[PDB]
Amino acid sequence: SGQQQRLLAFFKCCLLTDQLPLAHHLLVVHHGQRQKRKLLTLDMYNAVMLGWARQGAFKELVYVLFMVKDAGLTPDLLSYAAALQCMGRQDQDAGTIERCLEQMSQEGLKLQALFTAVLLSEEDRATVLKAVHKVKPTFSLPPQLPPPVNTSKLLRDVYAKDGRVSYPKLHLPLKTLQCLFEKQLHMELASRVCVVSVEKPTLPSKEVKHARKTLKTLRDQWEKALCRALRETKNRLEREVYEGRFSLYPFLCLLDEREVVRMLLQVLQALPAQGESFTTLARELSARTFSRHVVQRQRVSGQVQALQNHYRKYLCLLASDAEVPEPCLPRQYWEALGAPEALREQPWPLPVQMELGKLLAEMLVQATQMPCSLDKPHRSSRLVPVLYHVYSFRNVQQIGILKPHPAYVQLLEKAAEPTLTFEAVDVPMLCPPLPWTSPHSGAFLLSPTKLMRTVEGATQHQELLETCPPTALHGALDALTQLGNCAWRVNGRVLDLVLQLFQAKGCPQLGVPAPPSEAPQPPEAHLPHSAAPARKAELRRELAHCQKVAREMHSLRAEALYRLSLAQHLRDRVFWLPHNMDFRGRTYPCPPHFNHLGSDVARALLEFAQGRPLGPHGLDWLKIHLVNLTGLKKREPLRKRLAFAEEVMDDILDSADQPLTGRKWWMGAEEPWQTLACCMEVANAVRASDPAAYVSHLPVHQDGSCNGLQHYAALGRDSVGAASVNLEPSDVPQDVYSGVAAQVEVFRRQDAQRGMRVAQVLEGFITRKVVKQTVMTVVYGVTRYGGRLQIEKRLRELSDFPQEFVWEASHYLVRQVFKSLQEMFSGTRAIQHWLTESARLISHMGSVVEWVTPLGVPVIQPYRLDSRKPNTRKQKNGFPPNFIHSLDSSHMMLTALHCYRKGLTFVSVHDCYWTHAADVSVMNQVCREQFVRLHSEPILQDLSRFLVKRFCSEPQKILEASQLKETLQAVPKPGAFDLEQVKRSTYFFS
Amino acid sequence: RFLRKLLKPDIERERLKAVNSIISIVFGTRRIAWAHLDRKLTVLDWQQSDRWSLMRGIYSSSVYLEEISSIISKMPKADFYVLEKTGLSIQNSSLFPILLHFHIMEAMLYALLNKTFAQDGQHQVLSMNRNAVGKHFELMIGDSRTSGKELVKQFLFPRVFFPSDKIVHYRQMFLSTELQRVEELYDSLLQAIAFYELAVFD
Amino acid sequence: RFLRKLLKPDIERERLKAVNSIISIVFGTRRIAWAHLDRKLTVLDWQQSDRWSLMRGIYSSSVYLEEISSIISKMPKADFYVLEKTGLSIQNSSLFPILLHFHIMEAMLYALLNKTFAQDGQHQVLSMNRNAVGKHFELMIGDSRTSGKELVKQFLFPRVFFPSDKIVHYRQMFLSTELQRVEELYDSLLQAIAFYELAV
DNA sequence: ATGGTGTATCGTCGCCAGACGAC
RNA sequence: GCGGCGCGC
DNA sequence: GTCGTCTGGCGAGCGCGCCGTTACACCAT
Repeated sequence: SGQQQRLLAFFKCCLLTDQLPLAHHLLVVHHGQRQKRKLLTLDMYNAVMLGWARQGAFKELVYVLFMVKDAGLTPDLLSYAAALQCMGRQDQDAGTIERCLEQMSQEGLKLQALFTAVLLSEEDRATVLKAVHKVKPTFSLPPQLPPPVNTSKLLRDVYAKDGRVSYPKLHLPLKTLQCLFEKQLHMELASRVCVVSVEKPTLPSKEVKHARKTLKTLRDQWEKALCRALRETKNRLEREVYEGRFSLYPFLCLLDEREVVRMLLQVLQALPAQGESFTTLARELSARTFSRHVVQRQRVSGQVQALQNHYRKYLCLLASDAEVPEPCLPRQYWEALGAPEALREQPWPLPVQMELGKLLAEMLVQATQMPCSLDKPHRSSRLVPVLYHVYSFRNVQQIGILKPHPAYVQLLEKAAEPTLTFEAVDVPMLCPPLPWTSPHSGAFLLSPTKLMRTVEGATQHQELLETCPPTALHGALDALTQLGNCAWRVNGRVLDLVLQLFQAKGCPQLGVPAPPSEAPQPPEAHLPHSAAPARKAELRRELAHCQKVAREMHSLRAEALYRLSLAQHLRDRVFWLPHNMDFRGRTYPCPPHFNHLGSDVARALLEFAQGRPLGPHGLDWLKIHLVNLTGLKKREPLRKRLAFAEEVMDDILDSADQPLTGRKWWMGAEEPWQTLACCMEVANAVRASDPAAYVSHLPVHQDGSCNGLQHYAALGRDSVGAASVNLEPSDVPQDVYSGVAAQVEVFRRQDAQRGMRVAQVLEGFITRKVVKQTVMTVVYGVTRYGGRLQIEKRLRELSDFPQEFVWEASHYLVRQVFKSLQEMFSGTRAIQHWLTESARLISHMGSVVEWVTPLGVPVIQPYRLDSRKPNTRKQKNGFPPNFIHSLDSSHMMLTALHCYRKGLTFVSVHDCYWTHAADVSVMNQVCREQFVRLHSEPILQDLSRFLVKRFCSEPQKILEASQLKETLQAVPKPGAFDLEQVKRSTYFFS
Repeated sequence: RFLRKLLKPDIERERLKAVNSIISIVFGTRRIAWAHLDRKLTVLDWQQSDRWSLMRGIYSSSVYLEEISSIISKMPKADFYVLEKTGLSIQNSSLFPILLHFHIMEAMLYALLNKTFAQDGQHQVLSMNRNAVGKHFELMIGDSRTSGKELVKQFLFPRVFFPSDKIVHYRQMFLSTELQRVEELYDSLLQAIAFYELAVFD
Repeated sequence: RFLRKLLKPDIERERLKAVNSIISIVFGTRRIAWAHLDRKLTVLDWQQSDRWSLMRGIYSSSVYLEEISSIISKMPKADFYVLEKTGLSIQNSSLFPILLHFHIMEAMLYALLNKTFAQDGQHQVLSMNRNAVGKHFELMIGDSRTSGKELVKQFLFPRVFFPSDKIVHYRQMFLSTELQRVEELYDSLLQAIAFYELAV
């Protein structure tokens, strides 16, 4: 019932905001009426009972107990826990505590049921225990001191006590890290951070400062008016409740009035000039109010000080000058010492959320006024509202939006604010992140956090990760903690050049956008009389294109400005990137704007804060990484790459010394900015006195060719297939992209032997680049539609004839990849067909496909039709790519966990492993070892057994279950390829 | 000159000064609303219809005819029927289904409401521009017309008269529009008053 | 079930069996035409008019109502009324003005002709697909429909059954037509013959 | 310096979820 | 929420 | 009414970010 949910939310917010007599009066009014005593459940009664219990108030709690007795309900363990907690606060006679313990022992309730089944705070548990110790001083709880340890086959050596322990440590002392924690706490207590922009500053003239002054006085008047309106609304809502009616007064009293008016002013500042829909604004205001309440409760509850103390104790493990009695993983150290853990947030009902948002929006619209005329003449003293309701058209619907006054928009445009705004969760952390200990506790301080980013579902994903035993997630959580404990810093030398090109006519070929002043102007203007029938009609065609180009340029410059502003904020600071995962298991950083899963500019601006000496082989790996980023030699062995690096050393030194003045050899590569960064690093390393004693901060990358086909070739143990994906050792690396390109080219020549024009047009216009993305994403589940879109996008950047609808190139790519399957990758075709058929037959029986990774992470597919039926099309076309993604995520997590034990700094881009230049060989050995160890287990047999146990278990529909069992017990036979040879392959990851 | 832009069918001025009743109709993508006046600014009726089978993807004209006939069946008789006129054009290709729905409804209302058109040749259904109404009521900010819920609330709680027995239900109906805003219900009354001020009684 | 995929409204077959007279109407960009047939497949009437001022750059319901009223004034009463149902799509971003013209034409013709609909809810106007016309007579190539001037020359200049009184007028109309796509309006007669063949 | 008005590209395909026949 | 783009695998 | 075969409409690999939702054209005290 909606009214019951509203009343329960009212009472919970009352006990959150200490407005207990108000809730008591409303409860009494509802209990008195015979028609209102119904739809009242025990949750409201014992919520008010616990609120009375928290601060003395024995008489009121006894009266609430009397109401519960008169209502005809039966009290539960939570009510008795509340009763025992009040008695503790103020010491009371022994007989009363007992005259209650015996009553709880009667009627079936247990003495220890409240301690385990009922979730209460530490203070409440301590008060209840002190209330029981008055009667029974010998009562005690089991300690359960030893934590559980994962004992799976793949994760056995990670958690083994015996062995060599070489866990890495940070380069910063304890006091500096404590100051960084304080800075992060002060930043995150506010919900918003202001950053100086990178756009070239304009000198403030007279009218600019006049606009700024009138903005200041308008904002002061708006703040006063909003405060008065909030006070009047609060008084009206309190008077409404005193008449025994539900209102939003406790929800409006969640925060201080200053915080609410600041939030309203900030959302007024960010409101678009054209406008935004009223419902979206209401939802945003309600969500911001809830988040701010969650953050600012922890100041007055006292959790901030406890978190500070436990953080200061925990950072002795990561400090350079501090030591621990026994080295251990960060999550295990945080699990000890009695550190607190975040509790799951209880979301509000949707109706009260929407009503609070609409109330705040109406307050903002009514309370804000401005003078009608911006001019100095103040005739007639006319005051008009700033925001109006406009019933406009959005999508193919009619929506009521909120629109500002054009005078306000002109005033905001005239006074150019040089400050951008960001959310505290959208910026990198200024202190080391919290260890991941649960799906709902980790990463950011003092803020709700979700382990999984899946917006769709989110109630079945979070149910499978909280039902499984806690050990099964451990190898994931540590892998998410290890990726979070990587200290980052900003390379300022690259940043100077990037901002130099940004604050000028930009260079779009290097990846920096251009200002709107260089938008393509129309060739000419219109005329009154058209000279030709073709005239006066193509002007719109060649002008709307220019407008679209200008809009795209504006969007690109906006995103570049945001990224560079956030990068310039963190120029002289060390920051950390907390990580989450999706439902498949793929890992992503939490800050979206500035991270290493980005373009060339974003990756070149990021460096390791901690550095290591190059050693005997660091410089060679740096040069091989530079050649790899250059892209000139991808089909050559490593020794020829090193020789090429030796040959072009003059260009490297010239690019490092003169990036934008002399020769520009770094321009002309696939990643010019990372190439320039590597050139500077190599130039510094060579010119040092000892090239092996040079400390390098530059990450070196090792990548697989096609990590989807690399897994398909190994689940089927396919012999000739594994040769093409470098699973078999060879002196020369094998490129699958060039072989597909060659096959499509020769069959295009064969088709052009016959009479076709599209084949003859595509003579010499097909290369590795046009097919690389498509071939890479075939194993990821692309269709011919998406493949054609990708090929059209790639062919719209050449000198191709205007026949850009190439439906033949995608057909040839799919067809001759399938022919390559028929020749050498037959296991891939067999396994993909088997997986698709199994997913289809599971979907037809009204079920969603669920499985478990070999690391123990449960995965469920959330695609459902608009309880609801599964979407069979999305359910059966996504199972093999999701399985491959789970497998490669498991491989990456295993590699990270086994590289941490050897003192390596490991960070992961999908399929790409980045580490220090002195640790490349160790990481390669660990990667090959974990790939052989992952595939030495019967993955397909275990999957079939799980799908025969989970699905195909009910005998109600025997006819479908029979075919399900025969298809599920039809695993393809493996080939004759030997897996151990992967340990001796040099180009498996390169 | 002003009446040419205000009113498109261009009915001669003598017929606009002898009216005894008027029905104002505003329809949207989800609902329709209409209001009745009897030359004394007295609201005889004020209704809206919300439940529709239209604008769901299928532009079948049979359900259009059935729905329009069911709406007209409840409409009483009057001297003239004023219909709203949106500013949408054929250039905006993104909003074409809305324009198609509006044009089909306007054509069917013109055909069905003009019961005795063929025998006399006189028009009984009028099209009024909403921008002119917004300019008349000072509801125009920039090039966009703003809502008039507060002005209708000022009316309900000289300019317009409400029958004594018919007030409270109307007020309750207004109290049914607090959670979700029905702009057509206010726009119908606003257009009726704009017609009685700009063309009649001028 | 075949008629459900050819006729848009869910009309009953028992009413289509007991028919006496049909009007078939086809409208285009510039002109309209219609034909009156009886149950004996006799061509009582066939008339085309091109006095439209509807589509001159401005769209207005008043001029549409005036022109449609004038046209429907010169039409005899018949049992059933049918008109073309060309299946253009909203998804295509072109040919919007002709689609809007077609929908406004269908709307006012549906309301204006379905007399006594308020008293009794019976649909006296129907729509039938152009593809059914192009497939039953088999004069249409794939994904198109070719002209049928040769077919109406085959009938004139037994299924059509032209009357003896007005045969000279029809012959004069056929002979004097050499442009303006008269066969694109004789698709009305073709559609009416197809309706008699399919619905009976 | 502004407001006055103005209106005729798609090109695939396969497959599964609602729709109508038999009981 | 829709459309136009861009980046990563 | 109910449920088994058939056909016609649906939608296109995920993850992240930005912007926009409403042609500009001719003219003169």
